[PDB]
Amino acid sequence: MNIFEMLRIDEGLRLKIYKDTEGYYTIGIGHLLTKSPSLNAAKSELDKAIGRNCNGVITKDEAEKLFNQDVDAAVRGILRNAKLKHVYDSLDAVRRCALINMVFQMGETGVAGFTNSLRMLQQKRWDEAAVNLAKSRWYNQTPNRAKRVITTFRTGTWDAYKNL
Repeated sequence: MNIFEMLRIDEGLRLKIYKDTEGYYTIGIGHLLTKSPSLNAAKSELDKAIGRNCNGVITKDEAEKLFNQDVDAAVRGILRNAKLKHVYDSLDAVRRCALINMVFQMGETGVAGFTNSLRMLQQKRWDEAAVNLAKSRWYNQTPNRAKRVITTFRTGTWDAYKNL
């Protein structure tokens, strides 16, 4: 398993504009288009993103393109963020994937707000940190996903995704 396989399990694949768990306009593999309520604003962003007139729908190919950019941006974001980079560099390969997943879903800013858990992950207090991450809006809103990410940080293995 790798970051891409992991995220594609968590996000799914949709070739037509759809709404987030949050009600936001998205397409592809978890690519948010706009937080705005108009499908029209969403369509506009989509064509902007792809470089063609999509009319709300893209090919697999385009979805994968967006996905590659999004993963790259996530990693780059981690590396540029002081807070983030420190934890990242401290982690093993599997756990690094769990931090990337969080950043992909919630953004740099969002993850950097998990101050206490980040501290615990740095210290390698896996069990403590798993308990602390669960105390969040994130876990309450998308529990099955948060819990896969969480077991990932807890164990350092891919077991949560083997099922899936």
